[PDB]
Amino acid sequence: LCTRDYKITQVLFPLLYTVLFFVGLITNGLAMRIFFQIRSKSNFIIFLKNTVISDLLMILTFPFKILSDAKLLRTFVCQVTSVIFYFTMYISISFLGLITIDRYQKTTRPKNLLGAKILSVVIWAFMFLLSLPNMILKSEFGLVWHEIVNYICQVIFWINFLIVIVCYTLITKELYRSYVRTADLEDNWETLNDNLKVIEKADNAAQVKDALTKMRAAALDAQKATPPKLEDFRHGFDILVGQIDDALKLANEGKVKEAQAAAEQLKTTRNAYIQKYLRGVGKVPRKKVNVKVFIIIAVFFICFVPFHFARIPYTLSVFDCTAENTLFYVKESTLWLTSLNACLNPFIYFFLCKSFRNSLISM
Ligand SMILES: CCCCOC(=O)N1CCN(C(=O)[C@H](CP(=O)(O)O)NC(=O)c2cc(N3CC[C@H](OC)C3)nc(-c3ccccc3)n2)CC1
Ligand SMILES: CC(C)CCC[C@@H](C)[C@H]1CC[C@H]2[C@@H]3CC=C4C[C@@H](O)CC[C@]4(C)[C@H]3CC[C@]12C
Repeated sequence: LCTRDYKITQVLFPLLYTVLFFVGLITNGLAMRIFFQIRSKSNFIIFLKNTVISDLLMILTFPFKILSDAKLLRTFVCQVTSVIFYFTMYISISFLGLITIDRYQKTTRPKNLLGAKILSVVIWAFMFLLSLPNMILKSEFGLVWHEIVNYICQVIFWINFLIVIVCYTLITKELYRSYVRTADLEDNWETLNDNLKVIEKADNAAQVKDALTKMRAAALDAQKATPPKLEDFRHGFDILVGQIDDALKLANEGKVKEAQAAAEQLKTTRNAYIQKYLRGVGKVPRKKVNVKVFIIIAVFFICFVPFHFARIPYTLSVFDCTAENTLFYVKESTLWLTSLNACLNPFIYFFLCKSFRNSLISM
């Protein structure tokens, strides 16, 4: 009824999948060799470990899709392996949500290794006995069971998608907050030093009065942003603000030359000592690695987001062959992106697991 370019149907796609199959077998190959030469000492390494599996279960369905699509009984093994694939994909999606959570929790931190394995087994089993009826199969109980599983699967995606949205939203708000705090504090000090130069090269009392005002404000801002350390990180600020206040008085009284020299006293060795110490106390770096953590949301968005997003228009809202062909391609390519996950998961192991990257540095 409807015809498409076999250059794309029987060639491009089978090759695209062939790429994925190899690229995916090698990376997940040496991955599994690394992962069972690492003791499972946390939630994370454990969820990662399950990912290696569901990835190899994914790769091992590619050939049957490759040979079928390139036109090489022959049709029932297609229904089974595709079930195994769909099983595989929603497992990947489930663990990715857990990995998200697990990673999000370690970014709100300066009983497990046993419940983690159990939750894993729940994941698999609940997918398996949801994948069983589809490959168990006239009897029209099953083609309404398709609307059952298809429904479950939408919920599985959307819940884990929400998880991802929330966790990365909380991680983004925190990393932003952390950035602005440090950016401002650096600003504070930079203003202090900048308005001293202004003072140094100033004529009137108005120039001195203004720069000192900015300095006073910046200093007090710095002090606010720098609570004392639990171990003279409060008395120091009193000295610096003191000098600034003194210089301000001199500048208000009219004596600009004295003002400038009172200002200059921040350049004494002791005052600069104090400054360097107060600058020191201020910087306390402890933020989650940027392009390292976001890899997950990335992989999730590349692989799983499109297949589900693209469905909602033309699942919730035609005879012509271009529209039915547009749909074929959209579905088929999004499903390719889905499969790409088995190749993008090794990246998560690399960019986020210390021990993994070590074996990978070696073997
Ligand atoms: C726990 C795991 C258990 C194992 O899982 C399974 O066994 N699953 C059964 C198959 N299932 C699907 O998700 C099926 C795949 P298939 O149809 O069987 O190949 N997709 C659809 O049923 C479907 C329908 C649809 N429409 C409904 C009419 C409308 O006509 C206008 C089109 N559109 C799209 C769509 C997709 C991507 C992009 C654009 C559109 N998909 C996944 C879960
Ligand atoms: C389908 C409708 C009713 C919305 C339901 C969404 C549920 C399933 C999602 C949305 C936001 C999610 C939460 C987002 C963040 C956290 C904090 C983390 O420390 C543990 C998981 C937890 C608590 C998630 C659990 C699942 C959650 C509550």
